[PDB]
Amino acid sequence: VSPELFCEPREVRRVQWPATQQGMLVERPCPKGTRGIASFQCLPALGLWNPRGPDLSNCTSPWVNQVAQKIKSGENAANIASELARHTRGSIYAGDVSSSVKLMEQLLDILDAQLQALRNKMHKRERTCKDYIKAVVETVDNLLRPEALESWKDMNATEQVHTATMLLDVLEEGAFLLADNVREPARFLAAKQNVVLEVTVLSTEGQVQELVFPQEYASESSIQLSANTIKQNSRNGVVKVVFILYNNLGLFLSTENATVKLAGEAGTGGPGGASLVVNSQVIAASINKESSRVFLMDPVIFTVAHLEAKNHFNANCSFWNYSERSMLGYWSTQGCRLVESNKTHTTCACSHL
Amino acid sequence: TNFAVLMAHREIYHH
Ligand SMILES: *[C@@H]1O[C@H](CO)[C@@H](O[C@@H]2O[C@H](CO)[C@@H](O)[C@H](O)[C@H]2NC(C)=O)[C@H](O)[C@H]1NC(C)=O
Ligand SMILES: *[C@@H]1O[C@H](CO)[C@@H](O)[C@H](O)[C@H]1NC(C)=O
Ligand SMILES: *[C@@H]1O[C@H](CO)[C@@H](O)[C@H](O)[C@H]1NC(C)=O
Ligand SMILES: *[C@@H]1O[C@H](CO)[C@@H](O)[C@H](O)[C@H]1NC(C)=O
Ligand SMILES: *[C@@H]1O[C@H](CO)[C@@H](O)[C@H](O)[C@H]1NC(C)=O
Repeated sequence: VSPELFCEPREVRRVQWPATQQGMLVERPCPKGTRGIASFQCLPALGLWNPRGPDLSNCTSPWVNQVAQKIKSGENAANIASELARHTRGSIYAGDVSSSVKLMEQLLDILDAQLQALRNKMHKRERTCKDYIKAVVETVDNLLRPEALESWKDMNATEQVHTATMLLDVLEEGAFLLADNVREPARFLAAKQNVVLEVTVLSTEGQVQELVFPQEYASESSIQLSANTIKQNSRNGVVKVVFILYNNLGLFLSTENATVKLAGEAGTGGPGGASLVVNSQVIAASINKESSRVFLMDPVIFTVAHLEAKNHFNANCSFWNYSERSMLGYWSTQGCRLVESNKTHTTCACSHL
Repeated sequence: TNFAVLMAHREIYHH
């Protein structure tokens, strides 16, 4: 009878894991300082531990429940969001990352409720929205700082995608809530180390100028909408536009099933390495409403610096196509076209939002 | 809508 393979007992992520049969998933308590259940997959056939490490996505710090309790006691959403921003400044575990994003979603719904109750009210609504937005922009900045990225990697691939997608979704939704509570003309720009957000509400009457984002920022990415596009999308004489860019988020938006077109062989830079990667920041433009899927006669144009030029090729202009229901997605090239590309930069034109 | 540029890692090296 040929041998069975087993993983060795190992301490990984400060959890002691038992000797385990190949193929088995094992559960153990989350590490000291957190609550929840951790798991670790012993790979089938190999009898080696999953090289990505244990799944700590269920492991949370005490502050997560504290914030959840503030929500129950009916505290103001903007104020709670501010506490969340503070908590994410420090050490955070994988479970804290996804909980933070879920908490921002919950807070957005609470905020929207408070806003409908104020349907001096107008300036109050605006102040409250801006307070919320500043808090979530800070929270996102905290979650994407380089020292927080290892915590994201303590979630499995699917949880990383789900969390990143929820993050993209909640920030955009929050931005459009702000757009509903400012008076034209308005421009609100918030620039941080790992995220920049702009909300602008403009009249389409008379002279309209193209929009270029960001401003006040030495950017690795920029995006623009033509004056005609703005005119063509007028609603009651106004347009509401949301722009966002993110640093490091692309790490988590998996290229599995990406619909890219390769003109050559894709390899890797190491054993078990990736052959297709997001090689730019993620940069977003939306008009009037989230997920409009509107066709643009004048395409949106964006230019990005490559994160690493060396040993990469075959730039493909893409957008994140995701389901609001499942919060999962994939990169699609549909309706996007490469305008120019060299070793260090690519310019793209996409015919839709 | 959220946009980015994907790239492949090289496989083949000559000369
Ligand atoms: C994805 O990459 C492929 C391969 O580079 C691109 O196809 C090339 O595009 C250039 C410029 O339009 C053409 O001159 C070549 O003839 C194409 N090569 C091949 C083999 O098709 C494609 O444009 C990229 N797609 C996107 C959306 O960026
Ligand atoms: C951890 O698991 C418990 C039990 O399923 C669940 O109630 C809790 O929400 C989980 N925590 C996180 C952060 O997913
Ligand atoms: C990813 O993590 C979640 C949470 O632990 C788990 O429910 C799910 O089954 C995992 N998926 C995979 C593909 O391992
Ligand atoms: C990618 O495509 C295959 C084939 O349809 C599918 O089985 C798999 O679940 C997809 N991967 C993801 C991340 O959904
Ligand atoms: C690569 O493209 C960028 C972006 O348009 C351009 O500014 C730069 O000059 C190019 N790099 C070269 C040709 O040295």
